[PDB]
Amino acid sequence: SHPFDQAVVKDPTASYVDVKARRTFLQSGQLDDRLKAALPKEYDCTTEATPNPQQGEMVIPRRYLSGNHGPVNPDYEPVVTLYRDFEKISATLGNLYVATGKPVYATCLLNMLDKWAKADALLNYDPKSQSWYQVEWSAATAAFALSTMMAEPNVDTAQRERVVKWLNRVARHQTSFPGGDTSCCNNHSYWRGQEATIIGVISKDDELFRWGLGRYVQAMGLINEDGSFVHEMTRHEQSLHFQNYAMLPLTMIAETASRQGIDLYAYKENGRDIHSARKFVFAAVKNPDLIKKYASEPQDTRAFKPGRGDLNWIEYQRARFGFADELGFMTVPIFDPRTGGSATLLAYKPQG
Ligand SMILES: O=C(O)C1=C[C@H](O)[C@H](O)[C@H](O[C@H]2[C@H](O)[C@H](O)[C@H](O[C@H]3[C@H](O)[C@H](O)[C@H](O[C@H]4[C@H](O)[C@H](O)[C@H](O)O[C@@H]4C(=O)O)O[C@@H]3C(=O)O)O[C@@H]2C(=O)O)O1
Repeated sequence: SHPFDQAVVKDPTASYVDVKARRTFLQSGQLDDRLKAALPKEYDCTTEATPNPQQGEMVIPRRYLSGNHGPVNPDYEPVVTLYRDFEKISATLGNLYVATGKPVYATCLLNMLDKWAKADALLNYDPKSQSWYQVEWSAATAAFALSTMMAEPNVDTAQRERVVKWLNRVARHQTSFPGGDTSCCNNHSYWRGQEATIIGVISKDDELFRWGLGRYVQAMGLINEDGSFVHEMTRHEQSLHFQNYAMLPLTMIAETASRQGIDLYAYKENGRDIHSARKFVFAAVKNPDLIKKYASEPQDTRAFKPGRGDLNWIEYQRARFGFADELGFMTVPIFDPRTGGSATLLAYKPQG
């Protein structure tokens, strides 16, 4: 199938960032204003009311009024709010655990997840509905936060175990569906890939892990000569948006895999790799004529402004590669639950 089909999970506690080293850095290192701005605010999470899971069938309206672009369905947002709160709190607690090392944040995360697990949340839905997508985002969000505390001894370990098993079932069920002519292969495929990768790690499920790495391999084969993703260039006014969107899960799969000794960044297909796609995002934002080759609509550029969660992937890549912030977007801190919370907090290092 692919070059990583014998890969195994070596360390289920390794997470998607070196938690101990990063914490040490946050507590002893010379922080700039940006990093200080990114420190999460402590609070007493033991008294906080967290979202309750939906009873029974997960029903979520379609996102787009019609098609896969244009105006948004007015019924969508009020419904996915519950999920976005679940995501926000999760990622916030994970980041607080990393920054402070206090077990209380871990216990808070586990109590919320345990409640969702006991309800069999994220399991009952129509695979052809919007719900199937919502699961890929919410399950990865939770897993990323949980992955940072897999080594913590001061928690209810039995509860930690039920939650991991639940996540494993969620991801196995969610990724068992192939998708359509697009969702088999487009950014959704990559999002399922990040889900399978991180949950495969924390649950020591080699097969889920391999399936997730396979999604990254699939993506590299769908990059045009210019660095554009084939399926993202069919989205009309959201083409540029979706080109960027695709980078989010691809980057987390690569970051997660590097903690298990795999270097997905180095992987390429016919001389094309993730760096080509980065270069194209940067170029096309400076010069949107580039997109005209694929779409004639004026591009929606809501994702391209300082502080947008959509830019979180830049935090991880620039930490690792050292390239230049050519668009001048890395000013304020970035926070995105679906890619592990604040990549500023977790990856960004000030530069001499
Ligand atoms: O990050 C911010 O700073 C931020 C500020 C704004 O106030 C607002 O909160 C904004 O919200 C984001 C939200 O955080 C998610 O990122 C949301 O994500 C979208 C994503 O942009 C795509 O539109 C995605 O598209 C799907 C679609 O849902 C269907 O599944 C379709 O069939 O396939 C596509 C696809 O190919 O992926 O849906 C996501 C979603 O609905 O969660 O976007 C909002 C936002 O409005 O930008 O962030």
